[PDB]
Amino acid sequence: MRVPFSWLKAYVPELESPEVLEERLAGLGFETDRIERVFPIPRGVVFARVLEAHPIPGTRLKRLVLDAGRTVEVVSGAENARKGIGVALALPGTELPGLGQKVGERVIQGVRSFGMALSPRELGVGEYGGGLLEFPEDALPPGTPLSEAWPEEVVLDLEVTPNRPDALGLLGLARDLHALGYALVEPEAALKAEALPLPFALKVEDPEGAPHFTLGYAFGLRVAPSPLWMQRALFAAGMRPINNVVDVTNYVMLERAQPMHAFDLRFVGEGIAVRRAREGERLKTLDGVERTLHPEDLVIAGWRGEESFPLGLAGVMGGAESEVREDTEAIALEVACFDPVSIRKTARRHGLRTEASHRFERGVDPLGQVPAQRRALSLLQALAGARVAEALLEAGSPKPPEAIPFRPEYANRLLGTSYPEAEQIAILKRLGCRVEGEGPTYRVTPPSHRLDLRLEEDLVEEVARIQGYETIPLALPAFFPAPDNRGVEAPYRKEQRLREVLSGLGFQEVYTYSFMDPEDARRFRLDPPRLLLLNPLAPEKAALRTHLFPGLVRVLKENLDLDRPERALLFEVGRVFREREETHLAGLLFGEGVGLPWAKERLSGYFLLKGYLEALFARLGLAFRVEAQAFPFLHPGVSGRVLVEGEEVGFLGALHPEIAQELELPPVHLFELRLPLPDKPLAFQDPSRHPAAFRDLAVVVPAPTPYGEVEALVREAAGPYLESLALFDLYQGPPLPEGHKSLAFHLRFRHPKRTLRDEEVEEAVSRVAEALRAR
Amino acid sequence: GYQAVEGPEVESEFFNFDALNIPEHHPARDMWDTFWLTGEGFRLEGPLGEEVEGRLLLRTHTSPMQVRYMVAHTPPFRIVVPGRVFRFEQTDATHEAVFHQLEGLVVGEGIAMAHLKGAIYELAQALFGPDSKVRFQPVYFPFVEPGAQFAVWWPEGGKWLELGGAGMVHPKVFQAVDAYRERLGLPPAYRGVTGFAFGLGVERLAMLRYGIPDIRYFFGGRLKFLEQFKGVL
Amino acid sequence: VDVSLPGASLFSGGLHPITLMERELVEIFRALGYQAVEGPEVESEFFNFDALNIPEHHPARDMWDTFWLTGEGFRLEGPLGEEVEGRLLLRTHTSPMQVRYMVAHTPPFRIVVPGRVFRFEQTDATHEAVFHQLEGLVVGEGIAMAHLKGAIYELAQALFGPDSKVRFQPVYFPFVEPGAQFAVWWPEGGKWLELGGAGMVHPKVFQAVDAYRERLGLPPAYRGVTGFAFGLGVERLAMLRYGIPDIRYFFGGRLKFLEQFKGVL
Ligand SMILES: Nc1ncnc2c1ncn2[C@@H]1O[C@H](COP(=O)(O)OC[C@@H](N)Cc2ccccc2)[C@@H](O)[C@H]1O
Ligand SMILES: Nc1ncnc2c1ncn2[C@@H]1O[C@H](COP(=O)(O)OC[C@@H](N)Cc2ccccc2)[C@@H](O)[C@H]1O
Ligand SMILES: [Mg+2]
Repeated sequence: MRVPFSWLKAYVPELESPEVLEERLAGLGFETDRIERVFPIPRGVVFARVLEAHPIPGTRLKRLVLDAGRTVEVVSGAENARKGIGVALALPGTELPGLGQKVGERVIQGVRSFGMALSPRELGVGEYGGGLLEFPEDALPPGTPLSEAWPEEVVLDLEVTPNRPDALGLLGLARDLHALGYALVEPEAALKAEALPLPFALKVEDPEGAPHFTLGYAFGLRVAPSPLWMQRALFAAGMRPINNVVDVTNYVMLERAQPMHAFDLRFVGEGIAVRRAREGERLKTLDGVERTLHPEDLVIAGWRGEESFPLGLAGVMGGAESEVREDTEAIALEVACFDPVSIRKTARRHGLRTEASHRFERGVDPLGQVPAQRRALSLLQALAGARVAEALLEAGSPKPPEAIPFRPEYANRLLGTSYPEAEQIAILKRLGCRVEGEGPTYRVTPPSHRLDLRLEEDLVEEVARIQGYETIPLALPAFFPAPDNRGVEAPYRKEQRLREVLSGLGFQEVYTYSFMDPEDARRFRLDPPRLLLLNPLAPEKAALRTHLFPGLVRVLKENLDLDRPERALLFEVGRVFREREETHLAGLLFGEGVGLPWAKERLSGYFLLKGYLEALFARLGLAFRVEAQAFPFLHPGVSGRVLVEGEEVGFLGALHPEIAQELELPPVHLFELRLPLPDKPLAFQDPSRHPAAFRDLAVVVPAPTPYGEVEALVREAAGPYLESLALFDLYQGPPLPEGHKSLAFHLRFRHPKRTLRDEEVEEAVSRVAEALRAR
Repeated sequence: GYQAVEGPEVESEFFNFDALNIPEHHPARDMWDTFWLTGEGFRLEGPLGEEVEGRLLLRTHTSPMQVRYMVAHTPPFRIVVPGRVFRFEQTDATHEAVFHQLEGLVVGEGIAMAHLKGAIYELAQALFGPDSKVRFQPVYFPFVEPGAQFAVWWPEGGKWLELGGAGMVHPKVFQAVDAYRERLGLPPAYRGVTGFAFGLGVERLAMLRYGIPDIRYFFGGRLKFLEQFKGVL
Repeated sequence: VDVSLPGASLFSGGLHPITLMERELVEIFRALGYQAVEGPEVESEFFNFDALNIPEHHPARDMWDTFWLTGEGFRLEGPLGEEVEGRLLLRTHTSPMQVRYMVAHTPPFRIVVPGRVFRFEQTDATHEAVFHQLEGLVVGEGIAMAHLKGAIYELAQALFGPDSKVRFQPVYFPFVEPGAQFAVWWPEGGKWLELGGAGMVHPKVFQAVDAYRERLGLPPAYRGVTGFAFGLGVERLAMLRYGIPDIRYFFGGRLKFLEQFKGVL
């Protein structure tokens, strides 16, 4: 929201400077995004009045005869150019913002143009450029440099939060600076109205849409360009001056956050009817756009006999037809409070966001209408010399705000401050609140323009910001947390110790988007994503990852393409989405592997990834193992399910080659599990001092048999004193059955209280060999 | 004395917006550009392991956890909540669509703003300082009145850094909590207690701390970048 | 391929139980705003005994069976990196650090001090010559005993409980009046455990601190502030927690024992 320093200074005279202002506002809850200097006008540009405008035969240009002090001629192509207005004359020699080429005397078309009159774009005061600036013919003595009446200005780009809609009016902010102690100057709306009756009527057919609605009557209007200070102020605020009357509705809309529209009576007919639009009703809106209405759209219409026609779009924009122009002498003034949601709906329904729509959507003072009318009207009488009727057409009586209970002690208690009661009330009262009651709990009724003030806390936030957030001391609380909060951190911590262990084991951590390309559900042989986006960022991020590894693999690729890493080992922990949200952990290995760099050999591949895995659990104190399992995305044979201590979670294996190749990628090794991992609470156990019983043993079993069942059996029959069981070797083997293999098993035994008697050793050994292949 | 706890990335419109004083058709619902979801058979769990209903979405901020926690527990307490959040804006170098935030909530009888101020101050000191200080400006949030945005003094680089938002928990939020609690059969626990909460951008901070320039760098799984933080500790 | 086969024998590391217990105790106090700092194992008779209200020829000096040292060219550093004098020894408890810290810093503060201490007793299953303790000190204006009581209570809750509670009995220590020995309620095993000692820092200790500070040119900082300190046996606790039976087990570098705590976290 643009804030012209000098304009606001009109309501807050004792303002220090734009900088102190930015300061004061930041503290009140308004952040300045930018500050700017704006109306630089050379001595070259002066005020001139068009005495005559003669068009040049055979051309679309006019020769303008100007009174600039001494008479002078310029040639203009601008359409609004005509006798009877004041203009901005850039004399020859003037340097203008736009043209790096200096203004000069050019012979245009049989006529020598002494300089040129300017459009807002050219003078630099505005974006327009499609026509000359138009001034009251008598604004200044012909010749006086414009700068004299048009000084540069400073404009703050402010940020008005949705809770401060009253702030969309400069007067709204001025009421705050006032709360801080500044003097406040409310414009006095002087008005000389007449007793006469109003030449039209008002019918509010949809009161749900237009809760409060008023009409004013002004006639005997002399429509002309707005005085300079107003054109200045409006241009400064980012709006473009049209004519005194229109300009007034905009000025006031910016002053109080109350949009309003002046309708030429010529088009009203018998009266104004506020009603929903009839299906397929047409309206050529102000912007010159022809539009078709929807029946939900609240509209401002007129009627003649049995004719009902749309004049403008309620709260959003006025019709092109009824809009005020030079030839207007009487109008009806719309000043209302519309229903935000309808406006919102209607507004975004067509491609529109206007000064008015914006404010109506955010909220308008439910009782600002009538005072608003007195202001605009008074202004009208002054700038357009309007005759104003003393009566208004009013519709819908809105109810005032209620008293809010307020305890000064509570305020201090909540902020942790100690402001004296008196200081507090003084503040609320400065903000326009009524404070009744003797204490300790008071009856505080907020002004109606304050829609954000409903609860006692809203009231406290107030004493706070006015006194200043910086005035709240620093403290630290101390208390024994309620019991049920005791263990809380466990899970989080668990995950972190894990995350940490990995990076320490040698895994580079990675962060992957939680999105998924529905297409990969195919590319990677896996079921489809159970959750999809209604507003995907891209059709390639339209689903929610069901698996983590696809992403890792995908990362693998792009890395290869950017930098060429020989090997890579990494992991990632993230939330995948299936029936329920789940925390998964996957890791990917690739490359030559580990070993001597220079020295030839490497040791890598699947059994390397497993190596690490086993170590990791070894470190976590969890007993893990793998068993071959068929996995759609995993090359078989090299596929396997994972068994954390006693359980099935995730998988591990080599990436199925088919996919390996569908992607410019060589071989990759993976694994993906579900967290949290289960945990085995340690049961400490005394180790015995009596030396163990050592053994040499091998097993010959079919080439297909899985190491698993093997170890399993041997183990389950070893007996209760088997301290260790390892595998030092195996090979298929020439010296034995074509379809069987050999197994080097080192064995150890121990008895806690005493040493193991050989009687029990070569005895139990058999206990195994027996049911060993007895099976 | 704060404890770290986590929430779900896929939330219900109820916990993300409704619970916190955020309206459907008003300007508030319009500060967060949300990602709506669809799909069936997806089971969303409530604070107590119950199934909850509401249009599904991707948590827009971590605040929802303020509610899941308060429903499941009893004050007084201190929690902090790290979490990956999701927003629909266009990704530039200081803004992303997938980022993380850290939420903080302290509820108890007697809690005041000065405590929130103290809290934040201890954070600055801990990060930069003791030659560093804290900046609290009023701002608006539906779930906290008084609301505030806060900046920290970076003595080194010599500039103010806007870190996050905070405020005193809104009455309507406490109300919502108890109301849902009784709906679940639990007794009201937040009548007569006070509290403050805050939330900050983690990437915005990691960037300033570890000297990273492009926020987009985080989700760009490039090793050459990742490895640069190997020995950060 | 046979996937059920063993992978590449990769080394799986572990951490010593004392380190584990240390870490846990520390994380706990860290949450109450305490900071962990360490002292030297070789101390001066001054910091170990003199600084703390402990006399030379009286019954107090006689509660700790000390290890005296000899050797030259050994440089002992003071709180400020200055050389200090006194008969060398092996810190008998961690308390000396109470002093080195207070000399080097300004209140208010909260610290906790883990440390290997040394005593000359005979090694049994519940007593050793080389063990660790954890010292705690909180100094500030307004500090009272209820704070020391609260502190300890939060520790019990954090270790066992909330069905656990704290026991404070008066006891004597030269460096704290009021002195106290404290036990914790172990709801599980159902017995009281005597954990350590604590009390309100003795005036004479604050005195000593400032006196040495001025000797070093620093202004007095502990006039008019209060404080409590405590100290506990770590092995005594690790044993109860991780279910170990012989305290001698800790310094017995046996792997079969050490590895038993691999996944403690
Ligand atoms: N698109 C984006 N990319 C990265 N960081 C972003 C971001 N949008 C916001 N942030 C960071 O995330 C923080 C939180 O987002 P914002 O929408 O500002 O606050 C939202 C609340 N969760 C914070 C709060 C909690 C409790 C009480 C009051 C306020 C911001 O301070 C900002 O630093
Ligand atoms: N020989 C030994 N072996 C193992 N643990 C021992 C031990 N002698 C004592 N301890 C343990 O170490 C702890 C401290 O030893 P103790 O001599 O009792 O106290 C000595 C002080 N450092 C404790 C204290 C600090 C501050 C204020 C008051 C007291 C005892 O509680 C005990 O559990
Ligand atoms: Mg407010």
